[PDB]
Formats: sequence, C-alpha cells, structure tokens
Amino acid sequence: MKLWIDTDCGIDDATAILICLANPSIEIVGISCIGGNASLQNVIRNVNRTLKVWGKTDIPIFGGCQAPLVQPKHIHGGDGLGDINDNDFGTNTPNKLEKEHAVNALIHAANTIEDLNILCLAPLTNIAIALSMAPEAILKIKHFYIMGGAEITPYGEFNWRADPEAAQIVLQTYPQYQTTIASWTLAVFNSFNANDYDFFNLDGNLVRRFIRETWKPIIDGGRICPADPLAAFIAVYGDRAIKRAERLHLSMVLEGEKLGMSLAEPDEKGCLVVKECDAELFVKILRELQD
Amino acid sequence: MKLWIDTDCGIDDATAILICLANPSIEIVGISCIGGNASLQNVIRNVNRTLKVWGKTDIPIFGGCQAPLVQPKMEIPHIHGGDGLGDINDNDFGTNTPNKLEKEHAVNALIHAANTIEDLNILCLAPLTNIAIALSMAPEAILKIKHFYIMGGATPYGEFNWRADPEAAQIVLQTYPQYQTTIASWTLAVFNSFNANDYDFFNLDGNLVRRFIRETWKPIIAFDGGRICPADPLAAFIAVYGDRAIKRAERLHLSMVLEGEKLGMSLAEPDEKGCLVVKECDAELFVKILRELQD
Amino acid sequence: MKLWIDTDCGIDDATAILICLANPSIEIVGISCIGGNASLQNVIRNVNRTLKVWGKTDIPIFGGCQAPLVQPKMEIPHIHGGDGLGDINDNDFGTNTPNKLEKEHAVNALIHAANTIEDLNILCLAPLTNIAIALSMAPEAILKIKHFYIMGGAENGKGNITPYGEFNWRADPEAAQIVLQTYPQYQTTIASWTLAVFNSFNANDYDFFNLDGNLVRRFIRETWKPIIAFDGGRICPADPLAAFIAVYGDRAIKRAERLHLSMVLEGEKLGMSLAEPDEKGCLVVKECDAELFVKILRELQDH
Amino acid sequence: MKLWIDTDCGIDDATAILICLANPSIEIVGISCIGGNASLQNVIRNVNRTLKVWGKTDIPIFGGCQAPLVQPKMEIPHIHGGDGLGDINDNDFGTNTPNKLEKEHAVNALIHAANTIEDLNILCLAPLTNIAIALSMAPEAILKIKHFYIMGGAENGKGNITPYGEFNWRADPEAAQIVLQTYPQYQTTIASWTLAVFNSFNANDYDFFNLDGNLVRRFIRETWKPIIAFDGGRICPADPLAAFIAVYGDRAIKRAERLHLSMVLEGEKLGMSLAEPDEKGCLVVKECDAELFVKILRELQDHQ
Ligand SMILES: [Ca+2]
Ligand SMILES: [Ca+2]
Ligand SMILES: [Ca+2]
Ligand SMILES: [Ca+2]
Repeated sequence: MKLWIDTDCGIDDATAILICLANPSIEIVGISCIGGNASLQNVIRNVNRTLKVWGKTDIPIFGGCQAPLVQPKHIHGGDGLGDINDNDFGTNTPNKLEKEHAVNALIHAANTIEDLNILCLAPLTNIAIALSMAPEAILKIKHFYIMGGAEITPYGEFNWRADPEAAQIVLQTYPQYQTTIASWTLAVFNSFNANDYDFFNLDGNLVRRFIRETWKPIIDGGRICPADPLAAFIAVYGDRAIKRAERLHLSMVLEGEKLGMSLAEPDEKGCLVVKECDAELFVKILRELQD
Repeated sequence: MKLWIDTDCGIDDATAILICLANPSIEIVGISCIGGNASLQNVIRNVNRTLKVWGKTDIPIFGGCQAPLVQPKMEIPHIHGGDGLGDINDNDFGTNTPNKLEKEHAVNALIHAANTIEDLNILCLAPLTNIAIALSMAPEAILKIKHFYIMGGATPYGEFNWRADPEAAQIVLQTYPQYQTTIASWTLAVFNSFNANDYDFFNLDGNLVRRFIRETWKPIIAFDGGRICPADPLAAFIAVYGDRAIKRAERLHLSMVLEGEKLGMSLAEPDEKGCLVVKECDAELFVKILRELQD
Repeated sequence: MKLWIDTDCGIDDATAILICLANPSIEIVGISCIGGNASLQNVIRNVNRTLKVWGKTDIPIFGGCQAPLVQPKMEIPHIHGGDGLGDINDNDFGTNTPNKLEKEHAVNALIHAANTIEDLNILCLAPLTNIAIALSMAPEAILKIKHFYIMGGAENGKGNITPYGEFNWRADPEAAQIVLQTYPQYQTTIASWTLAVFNSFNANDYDFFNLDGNLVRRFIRETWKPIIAFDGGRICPADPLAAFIAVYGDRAIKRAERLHLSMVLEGEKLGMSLAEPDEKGCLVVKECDAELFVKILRELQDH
Repeated sequence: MKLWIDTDCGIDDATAILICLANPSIEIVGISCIGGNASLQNVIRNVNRTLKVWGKTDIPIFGGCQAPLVQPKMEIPHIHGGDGLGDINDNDFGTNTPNKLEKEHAVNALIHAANTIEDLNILCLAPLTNIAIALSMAPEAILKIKHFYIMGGAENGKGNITPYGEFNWRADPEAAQIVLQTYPQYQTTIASWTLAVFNSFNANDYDFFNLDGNLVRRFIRETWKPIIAFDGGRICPADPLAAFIAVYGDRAIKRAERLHLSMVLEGEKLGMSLAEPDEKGCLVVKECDAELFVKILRELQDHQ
C-alpha cells in the first residue's frame, strides 16, 4: 500500500506515523505538514524527530499551509510533541524539508503514483487547497482515510472544527464512498485506562522511550484516546481493524451556533464511518512496534 | 458551619455545590470562580445554573483570575463539554436568565470574608489560583480561616487541579498550615469510583435536580468509559459530614514538584502536622447523601 | 509601476486591461484568470482577444481556479453574454488565431511573481479565489506585494448580484475574507459597486463607447453594447474605475473613506462587506475624478 | 509623564527615585514597595528616608507583598547593608520622624491607579511580585498602562546573583515570566544588568557619588559607600540607569535592540532571561548616553 500522510504532528500523530513505519507492507511516499496542534515549523521539527527516532529518514517531508483557510487562530505541549528534550533522544540534528510546497508535491504524487492512498491526521487545509487547484489529480487517489469529526461530547473534536471550510471542500469534492472516517467519538469509545493499560508506559529502547514521554502530557484525565493511531490502524489493517462501521453521508455545518460540527445521514454511497475497532489487535499492534 | 467555595464549576463541582446546599447545617457565604475545566465566564454561568436549579440565588458569586499563575490554560471540553457543564440546554431548566456576579474580585472578597466571618471554612474545588493570590496579598487574613478542604493532588495518572497550577498549590501548601488542611485526593476519587451501569443514583428523574444531575453527568460518564469518578463531590462530602465521612486517612506533609519531569506532581511524607489526607470514605453514607439531595 | 492583473475578463475587465495597456508607465507582468463573468475557458480566450486587439501579446496569461473556494458557483444571469465578452465574432476582430496560455497554475505563478519582482502591485478585477489560495499557501510571498487594488464589495451595504453583496465578493466570500483578514487592509484600495453606481454615466450622453476608425474603438463599442443595453444606457464601469485608480494614483481619487471591512459569511447578507470606520482599514474610494476618467477612456482609443 | 515606581529601595533604588524627583516634567503618582535588597518593612522606611532627604513627602507609599510569588527568599550577602540602605544613621539626615504608609495594599492601589490615571507609566526597580499579582488579578486594568520600564534580567546571559541570573528576575522568576507573557513586550523597555556593568564606572576616578555640602550629597555619598566597597570601587548603577531611561526617553538611549524575552523557570539557569530578535518584543537598551547620565546625577546634587 502506497501511503501519503498529512499531519499536524503532535503526539498521537507521531504514534500513528510509527504504526505505518512498522508495517512492512506500507510504503510511505511522502509526509505533508500543516499547522494545527502546533505551528508548521514545530510540526516539521516533530515529523523529523519521529522519523529519526524510528531510523528511517528515507521519506520526503513537505511543508504546507500555516493557518486554517478562513477561521482565525497548547494541549500537545509548547513544541507540539510533549516538550521532549532532543538531547535525550539524539534528535538535535538538522531537519530535512523538501523545497516544493506540500500542495504541489501532493498533486504531483497523485498524478504519478498509481494506487496512492492518503492518511489525513490533521485539519484538511492542505488537502482542500490541493482539491481546489487540481481536483482531477487528487481524485485519482484510490482512498481517503481521515481522522476527524464526531457524533460523548462532540466538543472534543479538533480537526474539522479547526478548519470546517477545508473539511467541507474535501467532503463535497472527493467521493465519500472512497472515504473512511476514524472519528473523535471512536477515539473516546475505544479509549483505554492508563492505570489499567501500560502499552504507552514501557522502556528498553528509543521507541518505547519516545512513546512514553510524548504521551505523558496527553494522558485528558488519565485516559489514552488514540485518535490518530486508530486512523492509521484502520488505514493499514483494513477490514481486520474494523469491528463495527456504518455508511454515512457527511456535511459540515458552516454557519450558526453549531459551526464546525458535522451532519451525518445514513447513505450507502457515503463515508464508511468506523464505529468500533478491534481493540485487542490494536494493542498488539502498538506493543509489536515497540520491539 | 460557614463555608466558602472556590470552583471551576464543571460537572462534578456542581454536584459538590449541591451537596453543600442540601445540608441545612451548612451556610455558603460566597462562591468564588476560577478558570479551569472551562473559561471563567463559563464557570460563572455554571455556578448560576446550579444555584437557580436548587432555588437559592441569595449566595454571592465572585469572579476570580482568568488563567493559572504562570502555566497556560488547560480547559477540558472533551470531558466536561463545550460549556463546562455537559452542554445542557438552559431551556430545559428555566435557567435562561441573567447571571448574577458581584462587583468585587474574588481575591478581595475572600480576604474580606476571612477578616470578618468567624470560623470560616473554605472548600477548594479547583486549581488554587485565587487562593494562592489571596495568601500572597494578605496572609494574615487568610490564616484566620478555620480549615481548608481541598480536592487535589495524587499513583493514578490524571490529577488535574494541582497539575493545572502547581505554583498556586505550592503557595497554599507552604503558607496555610497543613495541619488545618484536609485533602480529598485524585487517588481517593479513583478508589471510590462507581460503575454507572451498576449504580443509578446519577440517572433519576421526576424533578429539576434529578434532571440536572442526570444530564450534566452524561458526557463525563461516557468519557470515563461508563465509570463515575466523583472527585469534587467527595471533597464536599468530607467537608460537610466531617469525621463521619472518613473511614481512613493519613497525616502527610505535602509539596509540589515545580521542576523537571515530575512537574505538577506532589511529594508526600508522613508527618503528624501535615495535611489530613483522606484514604477511604464511608461509601455507603456517600451514595445516600447523593440520593437525598435529589429528593 | 509593475502590475499583476487577476481578471474574469468580461467586458468591463477588458476595458480596464486596456487602460493599463495604454499607459506607458505601467508594466503588466502577468494576467491571471478566474471564472466569474464567464467560465475560466472563456476568460482565457477573452484575455487573448483583448491583448490581440491592442497589439501586445507578449504578456503571460495563467489559468487559475475553476470554482470558488467553498461556495457553489451560483447560477447567475450571463450579463456579459454567452462568451463573457458580448458575444463578439473573432472574424470581425482578426482574433481567429491561436490562443496563448502558460503551463503554470495562476496561484503558483502569482507566488513566484511576488517572490522575484520588486515593487509588484496587483489589480484584482474578479472573485478573489486565486489570490486567497496564494495567500493560504505562501502568505510571506504575497505579503511582499506593495499594494492591492481591488474591485469589489459595497461600503454602503447594497450591491449588484444581491442586495447586500457586490458580485465579486458574493461569488467567493471566503476568498474575500481571506484577503481582507490576511493582506493589510491599510495597503488595499477598494473600488466598490456603490462607487461604480455613484460614478455612473448614461451612454447616450457620452460617445466614448461609440467610435470607429480603429480596432480598439470597435472592440470597446461592440463589447460594451450588451451592458449599455441592459439598463437603458446607464453604465456603472466598476473595473475601469478600479484600473483608473490603480494607474492614476491620487488623481483618480478626490474623496474617499477609510473603512475596515469584513465579510458576512452566513445569512442572507452572505457576501456583504461590513464597513467600520478605522483609519488603517481599506481606502474605500467614494467618488472619482470623472473628467480625467473620461479623458482616459478616450485617450486609449486614439490612433 | 505620570510615573508609578515599584521598588525594594536599597541604595541604587533611592538614587533612581531622586533622578525621578529631580526632573520637573515627571509626576510620581505613587511608590509601591516589595522585599528584596531588604525586608518590606525596611523598604518602606527607606523610601521614607529618600523622600524626606529630597524634601518632597507628598507622594503616597504602598506596602506590597511580603515574599516572592513562590520562590523561597534568597540567601545572599546583604550588599545594601542590614537596613537595605547602607546602614546610614538617621541622625545624619534628620529622618527620625514618623514614616508614611497608605492603608491599601500596593497591588490594589496599582490596579486603581491604572484604572483611573490616564497615560500612566511604571518604573519597576525590584522583583516583579507586586506587578505580576496585579496582572493576575486584573490584567485589563494593568494593560491600560502606557509603558513599562524595567530594571532586570541580563540578555547576554551573564547574571549577578547567579552566573546566569540578574537579582530582580532571579529573586522572583515566575513574577517576571508573568509580566513578560501578559503585558505587551513591545510596550516594555528593559534596563538590564548587561546594561549595568557595560556602563559601570570606577568610583575612584569619578566623584559624583562622593560630594558633600548638602543633604542630598551626604545621602548619596553615604548610601553608596558599601556598594563601592564591594567590587573594588566599581559602581554598576542599574536602577539609576532604568530611571534615566524612563525620564529622558530617546535622549538617554544610544543603542537598543527589539527582543522577545522569556524566563528560564527550572534548572541551574533558573532566573536567566532568554532573548530572541523580534520587532514586537521588549526594547532592550544596549548603551546609554553616559555623559548626559553623569550630568543628570550632578545637577540633582547641585547647591544652586
Ligand atoms: Ca493530528
Ligand atoms: Ca473542579
Ligand atoms: Ca471583473
Ligand atoms: Ca532595586
């Protein structure tokens, strides 16, 4: 599976990225960066940290837009990655960043790489702009896997509320039938008690140290809500990752008091909205990658 | 018992406030608000909603500081909802009315209360920002206060109040006598957590208070995966029902870790002049109290 | 003055481009295209016609976006004709010749222009989709642009296509908001639809739209005929005024008003410009020097 | 210029206050006190001494906090003497008179001043405890203040009380961080310790702190004696430089850089100021008009 990743690399992004790095059947052809959890510069820094920790700097990193499309301007720390110390990980080395804008690089990849899939872990600003400039190219992409949206209070949702116009563009331009959704609701339904589960609190190697220290601030009232990892889990392990799912046509509320929330109607040509995951397989995947 | 309450009235604060209102030997002399779970503006709204649902709007409400002393704000709408009180609908409660707010800052109002109300007690349900500012400005006034009852500190993973403003907690722990301090810790709240599919006392109807409790606890229960962790209610239970609420406690000298990887955590050391740190409550009496306030 | 032009070249766009072509102190560095008055395809053809009629076809033309950022296209009555330029015949103008079009998308071209050409100004004659996207992708580059001259909005609150919104900003209100909340309003001059109605002429009292003797005079006469025939000869020449201001600086402006503007992005007033007095908002021109303007409109048609 | 002064009136504070008292276009609307060089109680007495010696006891004095926000009190050698003012004898100055002190706490008084006095400016000569509490309680009121002039920090990272920290900001780094992240840094001018010993004078080649013949000369001469005795005769006039900058504006400033400043709140560099070029940050003064400065210091001591 050839996979592009769009990220606002904060903490759960980095672990999502590791889930893709760990599967040998996955080929990451590019990572685009967008502001969100942290500034665009911090996101590029943090993608670099994540790749350097895993030991595969083989993947081109593209910088995207710095702000949401229309809406004006944290939890993942000051640096967006749990305020970790580069000297404790050996990641105080120059960062790689390609010259092409993330929008142009994604268009070129969609135009030239066959059977390209995309994993969207962030507000959809880069994607929406790409769809605006070359919809024919982006429409060549085989499948969209998106973390975002909510049905558990919806006010925990970040990606689509952060740029509801970009989400609307995606949802009305790229075919929803070829779209799978890992929602914020799903991240809370499949959440774990960190007083009962230890898979984000190991040591022995660089990977475990990285996961343990990055997740510490996010672990919320001591719960692990693994939104972006679940999205990567679904993208990489397909139907085996999914227990329950429903087909829903989705749209953004772009005005009024519910601005940024989403509307969903049962529709068989709509998004595949995952409603429950295989948590046992999920944890096993998380543990295996930390070997 | 004259009681001052400091709160960032989200969901469990509101139920804690109701415990105080429901016991007729408690006189709430004022409620001060601090940002925490939600913005200060939402906390003021939520304190007003709680008092109007109970039917006793004669208690003065003071607004305090907007942010922690130095740490950034850490609002938690994924747990307590966008408004901090589970996004209830005022039109279901008749609370779509103007909010009361006194003109004085909560810091000066607390100082004045401590100077003028004898045997004043304080129940702290939030990051200790307002209290820490009052102790720096007028330690001599705040030290007149008879006893501190504090929800905070922890070990489980997710303590909020002292981690949210660890400098403020340290100011309290190093300025107000720990012997006159009783702690309802996050450990206690986790120890006394209930499963919502086995206990129904937050799922009743028939009157306004039952509807308030049921609807406000909906989002936070769902976030904790079907479990009720009644942190602030336990603190109010301990303050109101005294040694009757306490089954086991230890005297511990507490301090905050203000630097390094354990920033926001506490140290605890056995000490008979430290805080009274509650280890076990009478869970049976507690559930009884929770039900009776809804009658 | 180096100038980039973003246009949905219909009739009044074309006259505005000619106003810039006629002034020898103006260097048109590029012309980007966006749908508006007509489809993108037709705007490209029409910019080609305009340059060919003037006789300066060495200006690069770039195609931009096909649809507004978020809003649907909105079925509007094709006032500028089926082809967007009054349905002229290319055989009547000798413009039955190959078109020119650069390979680069207009957004990337605009970014590259703003990075490499010093003291670049931009004249915006159309919905701001291309400019908004350029500002989202590379705000640093577009913020290098010394000044924005923009035709759009309605300082009063009553425009053409809706009672609240002027056509360009109603067509893509999010794009207009993006420009107005991202590019400095103080460095922006607005030629509103209300300024266009204020400086409105009746074409049966002036003859500068009814000459022949050369190709430019025919081009103006034939293209403007539909607009003149719409509302009994009263022409609100918005884009030509915008160019007039952009080319002739303080001389186009005698009275103007500083208003910070923002878009209404919901409700019936979708696309309306809100104006609030603010001395570092947009320079919203409220009346022009009509004498110099008619003199300019005549001069470009001289042999 | 309406000016609020916050001080731990030790020796250089007092001279800084005299610089403000001496210029007729400066109106001191109030003086708040915080512990530092000495205890709060000594600070209040020392502000009283200064005002009595100058002969303008018309300015209200407010007592502020009793300790830093959260840090324990430093354990340092009292360079400014036991009373915080070089252990002078009140009999040498006629200052054995009642001390004035308003009833309102300095925090509430400052908030009230910021709410009611137009074009208010503040000169901060001490750990920023009073100011940070006022910003925590009522940021909207304190943000009405037109400009902050602050003695503290060391942008080059060379402190005094620690290798990394200047005394005011190391004594209460949280307070300093509070000011720096709440009051607009663009409206803040910094007179750093780096400015202080760049403009350091050796007192055996300069005499302007060693005159006699009137009460102000005796005061300055006697109070500065221990500070001079400290580092072989080198005077680093930090607080006077801050007041000089506050009172004489552009004429006081030779060179400056716009820098965003941050506090180190943990580890061995606790209290150090980080600095990064930023056009909306603090105006960090790099060099003062030393000639005008000495001139100013002499004129206020003139018999005339
Ligand atoms: Ca993410
Ligand atoms: Ca609380
Ligand atoms: Ca146009
Ligand atoms: Ca001082």
